[PDB]
Amino acid sequence: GKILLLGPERKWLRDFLESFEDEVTQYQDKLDKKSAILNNVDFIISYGYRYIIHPDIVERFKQRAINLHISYLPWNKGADPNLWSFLEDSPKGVTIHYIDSGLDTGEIIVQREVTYYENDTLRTTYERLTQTIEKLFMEYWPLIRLGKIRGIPQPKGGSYHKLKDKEKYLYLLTDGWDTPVQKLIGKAQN
Ligand SMILES: CC(=O)N[C@H]1[C@@H](OP(=O)(O)OP(=O)(O)OC[C@H]2O[C@@H](n3ccc(=O)[nH]c3=O)[C@H](O)[C@@H]2O)O[C@@H](C)[C@H](N)[C@@H]1O
Repeated sequence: GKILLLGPERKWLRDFLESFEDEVTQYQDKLDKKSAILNNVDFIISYGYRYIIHPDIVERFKQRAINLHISYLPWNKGADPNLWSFLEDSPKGVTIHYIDSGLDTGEIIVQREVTYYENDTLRTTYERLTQTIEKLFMEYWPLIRLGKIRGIPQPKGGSYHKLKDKEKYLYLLTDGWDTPVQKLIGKAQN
């Protein structure tokens, strides 16, 4: 098969996908719906892609497109999920889901709660989320690749953010991603 990776190039992920004897191409810029990049692609994986996939592409790749999203869906769809999970004191974790129209709303394939600890920062929690989802993907991709797996419908509810929603809270992040999370818990509530 031919896999299209949307998002940044990552050596471990290229090597993993290629170990199954699949053909792997990667792209991280805006993807026009008639682009030849999609010619003969059999499966789409997005991880870290910063553009919304065109609906015509989504429908064309029904049940052949997944997204690796570092939130516990349905909470924190969209942008900066790790940050919002502390600002809004929400469930924390990672989710692999089929891509459907709209913004991180598709069927859940598997998810995992990720805990945080005393002294964690936005950096340490983000890196933990990242390790969790990458191992989870490695565990499940053998099944996903063979269509040996289906999802369950993602419940409506949870939450959704856009990039600009965090602007009024940036002043709390005095150490950038090294800001301790304890300082942020629930700051967007009340
Ligand atoms: C709006 C958008 O398009 N988002 C991308 C993606 O973005 P991302 O790939 O995860 O990078 P982000 O911009 O969040 O961070 C860049 C770097 O800053 C560091 N960092 C950041 C935040 C944090 O809490 N702690 C921390 O340490 C770390 O090194 C990280 O790599 O997020 C996905 C969930 C979206 N599905 C989408 O794909």
